[PDB]
Amino acid sequence: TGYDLSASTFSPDGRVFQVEYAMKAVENSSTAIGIRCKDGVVFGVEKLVLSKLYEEGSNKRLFNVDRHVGMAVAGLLADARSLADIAREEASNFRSNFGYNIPLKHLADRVAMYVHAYTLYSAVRPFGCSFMLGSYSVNDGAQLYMIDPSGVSYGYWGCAIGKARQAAKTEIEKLQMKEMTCRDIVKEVAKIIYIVHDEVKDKAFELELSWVGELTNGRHEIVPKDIREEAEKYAKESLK
Amino acid sequence: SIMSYNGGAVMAMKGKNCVAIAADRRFGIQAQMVTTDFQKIFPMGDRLYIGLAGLATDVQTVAQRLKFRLNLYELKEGRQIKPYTLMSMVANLLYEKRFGPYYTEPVIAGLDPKTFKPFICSLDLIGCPMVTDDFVVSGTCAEQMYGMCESLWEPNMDPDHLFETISQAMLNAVDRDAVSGMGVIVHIIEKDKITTRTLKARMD
Amino acid sequence: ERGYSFSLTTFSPSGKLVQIEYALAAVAGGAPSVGIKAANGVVLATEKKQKSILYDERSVHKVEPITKHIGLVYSGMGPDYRVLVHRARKLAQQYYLVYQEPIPTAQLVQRVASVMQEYTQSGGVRPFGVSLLICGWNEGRPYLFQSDPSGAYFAWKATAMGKNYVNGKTFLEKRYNEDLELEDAIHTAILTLKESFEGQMTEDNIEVGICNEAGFRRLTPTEVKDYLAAIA
Amino acid sequence: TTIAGVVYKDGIVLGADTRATEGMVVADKNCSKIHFISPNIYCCGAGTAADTDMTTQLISSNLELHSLSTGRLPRVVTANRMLKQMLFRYQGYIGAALVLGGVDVTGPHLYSIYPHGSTDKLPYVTMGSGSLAAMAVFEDKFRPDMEEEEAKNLVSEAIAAGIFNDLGSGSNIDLCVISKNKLDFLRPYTVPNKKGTRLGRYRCEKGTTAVLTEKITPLE
Amino acid sequence: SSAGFDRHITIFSPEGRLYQVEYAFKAINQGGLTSVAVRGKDCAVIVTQKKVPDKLLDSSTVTHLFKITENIGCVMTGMTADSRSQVQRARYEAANWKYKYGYEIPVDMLCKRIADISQVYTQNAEMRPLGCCMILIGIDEEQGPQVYKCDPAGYYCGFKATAAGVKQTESTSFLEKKVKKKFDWTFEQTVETAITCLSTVLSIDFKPSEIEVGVVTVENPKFRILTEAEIDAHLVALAE
Amino acid sequence: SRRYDSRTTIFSPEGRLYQVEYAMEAIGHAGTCLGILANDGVLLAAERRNIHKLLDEVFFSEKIYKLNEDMACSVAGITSDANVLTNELRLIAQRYLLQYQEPIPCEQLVTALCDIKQAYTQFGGKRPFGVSLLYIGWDKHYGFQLYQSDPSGNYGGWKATCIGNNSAAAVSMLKQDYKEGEMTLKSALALAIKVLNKTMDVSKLSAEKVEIATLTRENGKTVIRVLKQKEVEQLIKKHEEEEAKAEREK
Repeated sequence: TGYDLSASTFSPDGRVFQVEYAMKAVENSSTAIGIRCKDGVVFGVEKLVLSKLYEEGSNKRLFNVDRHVGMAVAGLLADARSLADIAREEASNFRSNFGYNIPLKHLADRVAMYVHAYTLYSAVRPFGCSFMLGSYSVNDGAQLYMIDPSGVSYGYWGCAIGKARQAAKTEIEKLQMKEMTCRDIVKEVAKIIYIVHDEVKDKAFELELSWVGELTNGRHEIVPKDIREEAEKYAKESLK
Repeated sequence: SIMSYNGGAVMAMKGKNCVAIAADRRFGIQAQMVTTDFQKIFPMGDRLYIGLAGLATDVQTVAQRLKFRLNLYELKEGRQIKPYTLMSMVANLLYEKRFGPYYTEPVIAGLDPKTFKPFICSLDLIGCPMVTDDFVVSGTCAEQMYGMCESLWEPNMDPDHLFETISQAMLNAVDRDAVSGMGVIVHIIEKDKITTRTLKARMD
Repeated sequence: ERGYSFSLTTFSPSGKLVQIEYALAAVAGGAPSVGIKAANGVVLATEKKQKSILYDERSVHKVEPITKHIGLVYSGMGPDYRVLVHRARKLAQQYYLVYQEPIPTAQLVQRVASVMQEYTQSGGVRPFGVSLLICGWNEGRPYLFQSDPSGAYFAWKATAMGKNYVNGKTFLEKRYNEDLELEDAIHTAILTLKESFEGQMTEDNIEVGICNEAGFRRLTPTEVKDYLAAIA
Repeated sequence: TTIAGVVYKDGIVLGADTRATEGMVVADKNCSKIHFISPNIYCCGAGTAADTDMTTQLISSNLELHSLSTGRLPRVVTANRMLKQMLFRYQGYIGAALVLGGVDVTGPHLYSIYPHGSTDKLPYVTMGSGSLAAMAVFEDKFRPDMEEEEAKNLVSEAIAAGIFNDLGSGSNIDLCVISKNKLDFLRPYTVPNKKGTRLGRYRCEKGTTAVLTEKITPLE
Repeated sequence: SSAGFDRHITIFSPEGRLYQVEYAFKAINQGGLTSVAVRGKDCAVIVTQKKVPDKLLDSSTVTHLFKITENIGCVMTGMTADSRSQVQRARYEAANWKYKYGYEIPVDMLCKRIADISQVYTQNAEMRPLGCCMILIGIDEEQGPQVYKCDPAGYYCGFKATAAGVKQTESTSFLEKKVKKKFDWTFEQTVETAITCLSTVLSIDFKPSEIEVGVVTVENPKFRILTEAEIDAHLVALAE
Repeated sequence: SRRYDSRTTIFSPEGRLYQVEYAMEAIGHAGTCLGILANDGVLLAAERRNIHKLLDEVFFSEKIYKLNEDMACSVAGITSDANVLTNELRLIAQRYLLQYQEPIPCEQLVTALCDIKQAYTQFGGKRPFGVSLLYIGWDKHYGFQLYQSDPSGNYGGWKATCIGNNSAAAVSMLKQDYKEGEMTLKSALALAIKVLNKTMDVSKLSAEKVEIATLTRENGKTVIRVLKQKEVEQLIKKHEEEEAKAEREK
């Protein structure tokens, strides 16, 4: 106390509490995980139905930055739509100036510097968001990135954001990841969401799945969700 | 031309230990004189003058802008200004108006503020300095003034014959000019005193 | 920024400026230095201690030239020194672009302190924590000036800043006199530097620059090791 | 105006005349068209006289600022980069024909700079009004890796060719020798032309001029 | 003591101190990392470990060795987000030297540009002073290799062999006993001391995967990051 | 953002100012100056606050700042706060000359500075000037003039004045020993040596501790005179002679 007000003052042991406070504000949100196979990236977001609260299909946290780049946001919601507007704007200037598609390594770096810029001044606050970045390219492969509210950005083969983070990543490493095709992984990601989040906290939940990869010709789109319906059928085989 | 709108002539000449400067007196508009007392030589400190010729607007304008910067220089420092320092000051002031230029051609004459060493120079309308050792001229009737000083100037001259040489140089060159005339004033300065004379010229 | 622009330095109820007094405390805890003007040139001497045996000595410099006849040292904090050096480097050029003539030593101290005084009155910044010593043999007679973070400036025959600056003040009052030579001035400048230094004094413990009428010159560690014979 | 330069086996020799004209009237019999930039780099100017003077002082101010910051010796490619970038920005309204030469760690370097921004690295260049006369001397009598006294013979021959063939040129010949250590600057090198003696005594004594009003002001 | 707002913004204490910058020196130490630089007769060696706590976390996106230009590499300590934003400042002003001045920037002139920028963070009082540290290497013509260090206070000086991170007081106490006893420095003489200084401070005797080695030599002036095979060659070389 | 502001603009709860009164008490310490005219000519008295024997004194000019060919000033307060004001007021007097080609009258030059000094007190929260200073000058309308300046932007016309807190007792002497137009320029000078004898607590009035600068009217020159250190000493020995002469009655 006394040092935790601004984002421009250091603590007398060497850190900044305003960044520390906004990190666990992301922790209070629901679980969004991500994983990549050898020829694609699979997204999965648990979404909570409160009582009715919306027409189903509202405010989906799987955004769409570029034709080959996708989001998976968690934490606060309104600032996540702001970062989506920054990332769509950044990929357009790369297209206009340099004439080809944005690499995911640069797109992570340009956004993370912008997230970093709101951690230095007393006039603005740090963001309360954290998200994922998935892409695919035949000259590059499948890449999966991860950005905290502080601005640290690097890669993963799999990651998880939300309340269930450490409890949700214990079973991610139990899988094989190299030899898998992503269509097998689509029904895999369904059970990790379905194992965690017992209905004691919230009775109603709902699953989204986004999916970019070699089968989707590099373009990013949602899964055929009502089609083929093997998410929920194969997930509810975890009864014992 | 724009330089030939009002006309004029300024001549300076270096002597042995003294320096002399002279100009005409006529103020006119292209055929029609107005008066015979238009000042073109302005004192900048002691034993150091400056002469201006060309468009009479920029004559009265630059002589006040230069006086503006000069009094600030002699109050920030305790000393007076050196003649090389003034030449760099005027060349700065003309080059600032690089594309909207002042239509004037300055002539600086003066002595050392430490010794009796004289100094003469003249500048372009955009500010190229040019130092010599014998004479500098400026104005509309330039070519008549070169014909005098190339045929009358001698290296080591007492202040008497220096006065007689610059007098015959002006009275023969300006009377050949049409738009310049109506009297010639001559300043001859030295280490100990300043002498100012007015000559008897043709008033036609 | 936003446009706050408010000065954080105001008057005391006693009628003093507190932050300027606190900035002078950081100057007094600086490295010791001395400067002596003796009748043909000015001798500046500083006290450069590397904290370890791993540091390089030919990298960081203390006696710093401004023109070919103007040198400048300090006693205060390191990084704030390099700001107003580069400010004074550029400021000497606009005199030379206008007047085509090397700038007098009194003319910088008018202008460098005007940068430094306005910087305290300005909004949202602290003052500097560096005092200076400026030397130069302009127009025969050499000069020796001293500025401070309060914006003021003086003119000393011989003075000292840094640690034990009052002890070397009494030392220079007794040892120095009206006139000397350049070589005698270096001998007593090391003698007041040996007053407050550590045990060993080598070519890297001290660093000395001089002015002549031939121009400003910085001494190499060879001759400083050579002048170290008959030490202090 | 005729300026020229060449690179011999150890350094660079520059040269020019000292005539500055005005219209068709000789305004200056002894001008100075070789300028200081650094202790190893000089520059010769041509074209508008005030545009060459005010440009060559700004770059020499910047390189003094640059080299005193680095604590080292400047490079000729640094001065080339400043001039081609400054003159291109002013779109050729500043008419300044330049010859840039100096000796670096990398050795001697010679450049020619046109008032729009085009630059050329050449072993020998000529600029100015009488540059065509000096270029014919260069191509007829060039050989690589000359000595110093052979090169000083060549430039003073080429500048003299522009003296006796071009109307805008013709005065005393300047030279400069820039080498790895030696710096030589020769404000007279060869006087090709004199002035004839005055035959008639033209002096009338003191009192042959009518004076209307005198005025005396003493000083201190 | 506290007086006015000395504990909060960049103003002077009554003692003459200012606390926010000396709060920033122990802002490096939360990284949990130690970097070592050693300059020899014709070579300069950076060596720094890394910690990879997760199998899901990648391998290529961790390395702090950052190639600034073709002849200048660097290593970063302190917190990650402030370290990376420091790098694109260095990448940008290295390129401006080529455009303004033609020739290649020296390694010493770059640390003047960085420390004068980091001055203004301290110098102005409405901006956060970027608690990360900077270490450069490089080859100069007629000067040999160099090693420099920039600081969040904004001061630089050359070195012969100097570590950074957490364990300066143990490593520099090791190197002072190591350097001054008349050691002739070949290529592998610098490399073997660069591992074994870190291997005695941390007391690990590591696998060849944790550390990274950047090198530059006056036979190949390009900055070069070693491979784990040739890292293993030098590692068993000191294993007699 | 908002808690760091100092609020040097709000009035006092008494209904007066609060920051200017703190500034005006700094003028009374660190400096003591005065000036006296009653006839043709005007003087200025200075005092060396720092008189240490290792200074150069190579400026050959001091607190008397010749700001014009007809005017100068004597300043007391924060030292380099004056150097902003002296360079500014020098240029106001010079841009007047560019506009009219006629020298600046001494009245409206003072009004130009006092509008600048007020402008920091009106708005902004900028720290005000801790500077009071004097004025001497000749004009075409009233001749020799004196003016006092304030940090508040207030001024006034005077004929005998005061700056320092030690010179508050000099006002009691200046009410006792002043005349109405009898300023022979030895009576005005011996009065000024008499004032600084009693007020300045440095005994015997050493010639290096004080300074006197006068302005006399020439034919058209307005000679500004900074008198040297030799004739200070004979003026001190003149005043010491008059003290030994006047004590004979006791």
